[PDB]
Order: sequence, then structure tokens, then C-alpha cells
Amino acid sequence: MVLVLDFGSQYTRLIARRLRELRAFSLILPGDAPLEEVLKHRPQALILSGGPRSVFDPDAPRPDPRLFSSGLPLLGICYGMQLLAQELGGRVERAEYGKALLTRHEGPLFRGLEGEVQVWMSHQDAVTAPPPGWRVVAETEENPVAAIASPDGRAYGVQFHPEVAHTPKGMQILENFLELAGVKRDWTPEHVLEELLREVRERAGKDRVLLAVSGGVDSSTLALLLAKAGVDHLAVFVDHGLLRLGEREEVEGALRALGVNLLVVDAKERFLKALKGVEDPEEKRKIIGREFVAAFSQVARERGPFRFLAQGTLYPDVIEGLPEDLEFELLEPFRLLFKDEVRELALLLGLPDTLRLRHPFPGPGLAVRVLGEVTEERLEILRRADDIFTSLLREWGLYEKVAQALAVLTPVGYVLALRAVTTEDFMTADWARLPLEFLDEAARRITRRVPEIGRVVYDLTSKPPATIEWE
Amino acid sequence: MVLVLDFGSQYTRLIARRLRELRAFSLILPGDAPLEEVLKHRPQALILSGGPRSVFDPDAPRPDPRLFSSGLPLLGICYGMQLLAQELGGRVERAYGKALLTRHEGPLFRGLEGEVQVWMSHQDAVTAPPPGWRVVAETEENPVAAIASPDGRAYGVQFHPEVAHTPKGMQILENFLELAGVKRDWTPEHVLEELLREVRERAGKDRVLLAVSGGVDSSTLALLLAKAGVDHLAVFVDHGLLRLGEREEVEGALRALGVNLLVVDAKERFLKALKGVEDPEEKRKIIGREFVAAFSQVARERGPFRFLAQGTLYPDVIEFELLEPFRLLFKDEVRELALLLGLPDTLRLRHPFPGPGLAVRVLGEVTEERLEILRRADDIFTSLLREWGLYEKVAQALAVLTPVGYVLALRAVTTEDFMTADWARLPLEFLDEAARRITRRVPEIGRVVYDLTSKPPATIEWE
Repeated sequence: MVLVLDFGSQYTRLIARRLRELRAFSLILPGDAPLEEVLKHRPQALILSGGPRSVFDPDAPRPDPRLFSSGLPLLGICYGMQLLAQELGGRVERAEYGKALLTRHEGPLFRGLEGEVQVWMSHQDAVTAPPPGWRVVAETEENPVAAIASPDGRAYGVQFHPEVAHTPKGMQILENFLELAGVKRDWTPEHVLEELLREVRERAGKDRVLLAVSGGVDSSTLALLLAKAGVDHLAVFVDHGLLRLGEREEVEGALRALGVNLLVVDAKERFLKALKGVEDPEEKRKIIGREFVAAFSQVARERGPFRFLAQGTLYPDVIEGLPEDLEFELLEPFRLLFKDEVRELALLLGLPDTLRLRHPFPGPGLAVRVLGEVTEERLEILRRADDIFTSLLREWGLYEKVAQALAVLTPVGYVLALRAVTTEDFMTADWARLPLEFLDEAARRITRRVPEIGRVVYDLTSKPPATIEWE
Repeated sequence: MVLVLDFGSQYTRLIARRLRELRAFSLILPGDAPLEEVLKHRPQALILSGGPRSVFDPDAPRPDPRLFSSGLPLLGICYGMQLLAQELGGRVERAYGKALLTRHEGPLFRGLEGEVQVWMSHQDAVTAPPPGWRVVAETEENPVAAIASPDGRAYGVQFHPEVAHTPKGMQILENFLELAGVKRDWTPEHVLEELLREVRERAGKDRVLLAVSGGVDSSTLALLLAKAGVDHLAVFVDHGLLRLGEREEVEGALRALGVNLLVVDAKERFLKALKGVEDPEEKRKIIGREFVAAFSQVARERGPFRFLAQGTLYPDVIEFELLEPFRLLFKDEVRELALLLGLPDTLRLRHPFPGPGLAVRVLGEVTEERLEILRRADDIFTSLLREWGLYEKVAQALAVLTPVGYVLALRAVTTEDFMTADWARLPLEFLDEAARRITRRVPEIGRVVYDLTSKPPATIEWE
């Protein structure tokens, strides 16, 4: 249990993610969390995140004064490091990041790092004087105080972000700190699984659990958890006719093979009819959502009763409407986990890599990948182009080397846009720098095998400022 | 001068260009032209082009039988080498693709030493050369890759030296010209002198009318006329569908160089005329009608004019009396005459731009707002290409505006055969810079894409 004190950094969640990837359960709390509330979880260590505001800004979150006095090991990152200096007798003086090389990095905190240590430095403000007794353990060419450490090696501050990719050796730094903090590592995959099975069993007991399955690894792993736990359940797969080619069969075949009670609902006509004449994306998503709860509710009524409704709510969600007649008790086993941790559970639960390592697919499926009204003919064309794109990516082994890959159909008689992105911070996304020979092969095969498509293009837009999906 | 006998090959025009690139003038005549029409051109050599038919097909183009005895040095390519073999005692049987010549000898392969990749024709094959002829070239699969007559004046090759896929093809054709003693009569200073002389004697003191579009061809036609001292009226019709700053740059340059220029402000006409039309076909038709209406209006209003000068080019060949001094030239040769006529590189090395202008680069109806958005994006794309030295490295670069709120498609192509076009393999870092620069300076554009479609199966322009 490591508490990440959130002082506003866009990377606060990422820090919480690195601690999980380092087998330390982590929880996030507001920076100005009262000492009692932060102590109630009995945390082994505290990590003070960076923040967009200055240590002088009146509207800047301050921790609980008594915080720095808990023998509790501490790691202040940027803003966090500054609060350390300021509230312990050091000197801080006067918002953007930038790459820099540490010209010096000594002590246990940098134990193991050799060669060049590039770090993602924060440039708002600076510690010019470490707290009395503390030592400067790192610096860059421009900043003589890049990192500080108390004489007993319990508290450390760094002027850079070891949690971001721009600090390639950051994970080693974070490791050193956990050891130095005496943080026990009780967040391993087998432990989580055993723990989750236990909880699902006690919670649901002899009662029945209802849940929606979309084919995504999250809901698929949730179904496998319930089935493995031996809890009575019904997994419902709503086939809105907006899926990729062969997806329904693939998902139903595998989940049944692994023993989940599955019900596939054919609602293709329902959704298509409901989408007729609709071009507005937000409208499409509202209608799709509406039609889904309606078909799902019908299942819940005919196959009821159901005491629990299980959902794949993840930790990022926690950090962030069924009909009247239906009333369930929420069962969210993954609410404290990150997706990759769920993907690991899937491996432990036996999900074949075919369904375990696929890219995310939106609830509205292909309806938001057709620019303009969704018709069956358009979906038919798009599905074939998409299927060809996906397949070529796999053949070259590029499918697993991008975070997302999709095709968008624009009526004009059709232009198809290939869209692939990669990501290093799980917030931004760059258009994928794919081999041009691959893009050429994709375009030729598509226009050749799908005569309706007369032109293929590749999206060169990143996130920001655009979205991954086109609508 | 070197004559090219056309037996139907899609590369015939290409054979003609290559010869020009070897500073030898060349003309194309039907492969069946009589030996009389062939000789009136006083050819120093002859090249028999390939063809899509077999020398056995009953409808296969046949040359004048007297040709093979005319004494003219000749080079038969593919189907042409077949004719040669057949019509002289050789044997041909019913048998493209990259291939390596495992053997080559003689003057036709001088300097070719090493690997020689050729673009083979596999329609038929010469199994036995004419009596007394030598087999000077071979491929691992074709024992008869090329043949040479005893007097060393005739040759046949089973591959296409005129296409890039035959890297050392130009050297082969060069060797042929050297063998045949062809004189290098195709230099721009000579051509220009000839053209000035010709236009001056045709125009006399009559008035010559001609439309200038900003394109190097029409700009060079204007400079030729001005340099010849001909009485002319160059009409620049500003239809408001041009690139940013074009009219100002074109008129300032042409007038500074001597041209008698008349710029016409017909922006409203075209814009108005284009209201609500999305059909690409209608757009082109409408714009074409509007241009004629504006040009004719100026014609009736001045002069009068006896001659109408047009920049018709050789590939085009392949109330007024027309005057097309460039009908035997290729675009590049005109860009060269422009050099000789003092046209500054700024207006001499630009990519082609269509008559319909930016109208065909907007997927939908042309409105001034869309024109202003596209115009700015295009300008940015263009400048970035110039800044990075990539502009002259593509055959065409354009941007297409698509309403979605607009998605902009960047489109660039390269070409090796002046018939096919590949989407340009530009550096991805450059594409990223163009995409970021465009979305940042042109807020209305929320997304930038790159066209990955070659020709075939698609066109260079989107509509």
C-alpha cells in the first residue's frame, strides 16, 4: 500500500500505474488530504506528485503539515520535491517540461543506473537549498539541485518525472525508492486473482450474476472470473450488427469453450432500423446506447431474477441507466485495477491470445467509423476493408506494435482512411510511424479487393489535438 | 533526326522522349507508313517500337517491306525485333518481366559491363536469328536476347531499353546512336532560333491572341511571341481559383519580361456560376464555358485578332488560325526554352496546375470560404515542401479539402514512365510537420491525411 498524493499532475495516475507494475498496491488521494484520512489506509510510503501550480501560488494544494512527520518514507516529484524543501527548512525559488541529462546521481536512490541518465525535468521553480542535513544527490548542467535526500535515506525529492517514458531509467529509480521505503510487494498477479475469486464467491454466494460481454478483454476476463469462481451467472452478448467481420463467432466460440454461460442476442435489425437517417455522431452514440440497455433489459427480465449486475469498471474510472422494473446490486471486481493487470488475469484464467491481445473496440462499433448515415451496404464495405487492414497488420506482426488500428469510411464512391496510433503515456497518442511499404500494400489490396473503395488515405493526426476515433 | 515507327506499344512516346534526352530529334510515324513518308524526314536512324500483338496475329501492324533494305541503321524493340527476324530469314515462335542479360557483346553493349537488368517482353521470341546474324545478348531463359546484322547497321533487342526497369537502357540507346552516327541536332538554342523565325514569318504584322494561365507552357508561349517582336495580347483570366499570390507573381514577372499582358478579374463570374454544383463533371464543364465566355469577350473587345496561339504539346498531337509552335515538344523541352527566354525559376519549375484550379480540389460545392481555407493549407504544404527541398523531388503535390469541420488530404506523386504515378514515398517526419503546421495555422482543418493511392487505379487529382 503506497499512497500517491495528488497535487494536480497530469501524470498522477501514471505514477499509480508504475507502483502497480512494481508490485506495490497504490491508491490515489487528493494532495490536501487530512493526515487521518491518509493514515487510515496504513500506507507504507507516500509519493507526492508534481502539479501545474507553483509552491507559491495561493491556490496551490498543500499537504497536511503533520504529513512530513510520520517516519513514513517519502518521494517528492517536482512540485512534491519543492514542498519538501519549503516545508522543511530548505530554500525554493522561481511551467513546462524538458529533457536533460543528470551530470551527477549518487546514493541508494540511483543505485544501479550507469551511463547517461536522461530525465524529464520540470522547469517551474527550483530548490536552491536542500533542507538542513540533507544532501544533493543529483544535478543537471543547468540545475545544481536535481535531486535531494535526507540523511537517513527515508525521504527523497527529485526535480524530474521518473514515471514518464522521457526518463527511460525512471522505473529503476522508482524501484530503488520502494526498497528504500521498506515497501512490501503484495500486489502480484496470482495474489490478485486468488483475492478476486474469493470476493466474487462471498459476495454473489448462491445468487445469480448478470453481465454484458462485448468481446473486449475486460468483460471477457470478468466472465471468466465468475465462471472460474463457480458463481451462477449469465453473460449477455448483444450483437448490434456493428461488429467486425467474424467477431461474434470468435467471441462466443471462445467464451463457451472456457465455460462461461453465454447468451448471444441478435439485435442487428433493431439497431440498424434505429440508426436510419442519423448522421450526427453524438446522436448515433445516444441511440446505440439506448437500444443496448433496451435489449439487455429484455434479457434481464426474461432470464431473471438477477441480484447482481457485474461490470468491468477499472481504476481509471473510479478516479473519474436501466429501466425502473430492473434493480441490481453493482459487482465491480476490477474497480481497483488497471487494464493491463486485467489482461494478465485473462492469461491466468486461460483466455487464448486471440481474444486477450486485441485492440479496444468502442461500444458503438463500426457505426462511429462510417462518416454519415449508417446503412447495411456501408457497413458491408467497411467491414471488408477493415478486415483486410487488420489481417495485413497481423501478417507483418505490426498489429501488436500499435495501440489502436481502425478504418473509417467516407462516402463521396468511397474514400477509406487507415488510422493507427502508438502511445507512451496512456494519455496522448501519435499517428503510427508504420513502414511505408506496409501502407502501400494495404492500399493496393483494399482498392483491389473492395472495388467500391476508390481511394485509401492514412491519418497523419495525433492526439492532441484530434481524437483516435473520427467521431 | 531519328524516326520511331509505332507498332502499338504503350512505350512508343517514351522511346521518342529518350532520344530527345540523348540530344537527337525524333518523330513518331505509324509502323505501316510507306518508305516514302519515312524518307522525306531524312532520318539518320530508325527504331521499330514494340507492340501488344504477335507477329503472327493477322491484324498485327506491318512495316513497308522495302524498309529493311533502305540501308538506314535500325533498332527493333521487342515486337520490332520480331519483325526484323521474321522478314529476313529468321525464325520466330509463340513463347513483361525483369531479367538479367547473362551475355552481351558488340558495339550495342559498349560500357555495360557487369550486371545488366532488362525489362523483357515475353509475347513471342526469336528462336533463330536471320542467316548470318549474330546473337549478341542472352538471358538465363532466352538464348536470343538481342541480335546484330553482319554490316553492323541493324539490331534487335527482346527487352525495352526505353523504360527505367532497364537501368542501363539509356546507355544502350546512346550506343545505338553512336553506332549509327546520328548527329545531335536537338539542342534548345537551335530549337528556339527556329521557333522565333517561324512565328515571326507566320504572324507577320497580324495580331496574335493567346491565353496565359500562369503555367510555364503558356508563359513560355508569351515570351516567345514577345521576343519575336510579334504583335500580341496575352490574356490572364483571374478566375479566383488560383493558388495564393499566383496572379500577382505571374503578371509582375511576364510584364517585367516584356509581355503585353491583360489581366481579367472574373472571380465573381466563376464563383457565381459555380453555386451549388458538386458534380465534378459539371464543375469542369461550367468552368470551361465560363473561360470561353471571358476570353471571347476580350477577343471581340480588342484586336481584332487573326491568330490564336496555343501551347499544344507533342503528347497532345499524339474565327482564328491556330498557332501552336510547341506541338513537337515535350513539357520539359518547353521549360528549357523558358530558361533561354529568361523566365525566372520561380515560374519555370512549378508543378502543373489544372485549368479548373482549386475548384476540383474541394470535395463539394466551391464557396469562397472553402477556397480561402484550402488556399492557405495548400500554400503551407507548398512552402514546407520547398523549405525541405522536396518540392522539385515530386511530379505533383496538391491538397484536397473535404467537408466533414474539414478534413484535408495531402496528395503527392512521383513518376518514371510519364504514364503511371506512384504516391510519393515522402519522409514521415516531413508529413508529420506538414500535418501539425496545417492544423495549427488553419483551425478550420481538424484532420490531415495522406493519399496512398497510385495511378492506376486512381487519378492524380481527386476530381
